[PDB]
Amino acid sequence: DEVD
Amino acid sequence: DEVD
Amino acid sequence: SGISLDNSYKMDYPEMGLCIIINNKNFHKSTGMTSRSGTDVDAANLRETFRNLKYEVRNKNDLTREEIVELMRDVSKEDHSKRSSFVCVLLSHGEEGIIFGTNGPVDLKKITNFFRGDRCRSLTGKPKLFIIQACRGTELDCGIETHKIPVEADFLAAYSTAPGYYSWRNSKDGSWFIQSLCAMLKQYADKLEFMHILTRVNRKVATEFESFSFDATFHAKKQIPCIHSMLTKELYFYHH
Amino acid sequence: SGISLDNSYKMDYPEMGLCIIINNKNFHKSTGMTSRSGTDVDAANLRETFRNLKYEVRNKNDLTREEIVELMRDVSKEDHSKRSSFVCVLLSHGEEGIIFGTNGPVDLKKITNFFRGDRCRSLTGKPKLFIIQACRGTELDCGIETHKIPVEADFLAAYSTAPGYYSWRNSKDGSWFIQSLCAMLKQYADKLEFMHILTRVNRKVATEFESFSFDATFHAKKQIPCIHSMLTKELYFYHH
Repeated sequence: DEVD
Repeated sequence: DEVD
Repeated sequence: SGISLDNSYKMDYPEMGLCIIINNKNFHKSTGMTSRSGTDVDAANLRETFRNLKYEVRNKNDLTREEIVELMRDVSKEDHSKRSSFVCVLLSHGEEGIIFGTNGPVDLKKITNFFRGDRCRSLTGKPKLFIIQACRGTELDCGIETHKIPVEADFLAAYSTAPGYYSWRNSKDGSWFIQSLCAMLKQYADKLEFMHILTRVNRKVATEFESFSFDATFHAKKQIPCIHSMLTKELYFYHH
Repeated sequence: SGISLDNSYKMDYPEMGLCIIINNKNFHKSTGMTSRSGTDVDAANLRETFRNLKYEVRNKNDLTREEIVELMRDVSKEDHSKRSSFVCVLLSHGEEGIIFGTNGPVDLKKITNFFRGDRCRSLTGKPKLFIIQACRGTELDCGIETHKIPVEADFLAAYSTAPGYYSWRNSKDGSWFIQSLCAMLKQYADKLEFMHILTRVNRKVATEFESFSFDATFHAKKQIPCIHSMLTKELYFYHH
């Protein structure tokens, strides 16, 4: 999981 | 007609 | 029992819930904000409309920014366990992100935060509806001739106007948006899902209203409301 | 003929319309923006999903801010007379109001303005859909354990996340929102009105996803998408  |  | 579906909010609690109407008409003279003629027509229409939907309506008039925050805090600390939903209607001057108490502004985000999934547990999982008649800026629409859930889940903000834009209020008839909203709730609350009702409101405001002004800058302008939905289910005001 | 109703957009033009997919994965090193692993999974899912809805899909990869603006300008100047709708999907880094080209940001408002009722006349009165997978800020949701028409009319912005919040993308699976959107379009595009589809997407993202991180700050977080509707009619991707 990564943030944009 | 008036604006809020 | 037989096959079940849960695509729609449970709306058959003993109570529909509170409908809080904040009607700000007269502002402290030091703010320089004009009196909002026609807003009482709006407040009365909303009261009757939500009364017929079996909401426990509470009308509040001319609240300071402090009174607005205290009210929201207090209401968020009530026990809503036996209530299906929560509704708050804001009638005031405004700007993007903001609505005005009689003596200064209140952050909209601050108001809704009281009812967050983690901060008002008896409304967790229930629809929290905020209906906002207020400007969101000073743009005019010229028209064209034709485990866990998120704490921000289950909110809906029904804005009278597009982000960045003025919102229009008629001093005799009430605001375009609230006029239209009550009409569509009266006609369709026993027939349509709430997004489809609000879509009818969008069309009514967009098609049936156009400003008349002696001022060329403010004449012949249009308005489109904006539905801001973070709901996770369909919402019907009636139940089986 | 018999009684007619027009509560829904006309979707039986010869063409459904364009689906423009802007897939920004790799950014100029001077921007300091990370590569968006998993976005190709998103772009491929969207292409297939909208292909099956009979959109003319155009995928674009790694566009500069200048290329994004030029593309939108050019597409808005095509003749959309024979098309029912317009769809643009944006996959990138972002902030509130903004999406990033590979070399810097583009104002979302600037992008949508090309397709305004008065500026793209062959889309006037037709639904203009903008689907946005991008951050809107840096907040994390901690969750809780359970005559004329307006020129801004007929727009819909389907945001991956709430205003002010990060949006989550899985490097293997694709983004939570696009994953969920394609699944719900595949399952319900021949059954449900579009707001009801997007509401299912809200529930899927809100319930089925939760971040896993070795970083306590970013661990166990939730997301709720946000439907921004200025549509004036119901939208069904099928027709009778």
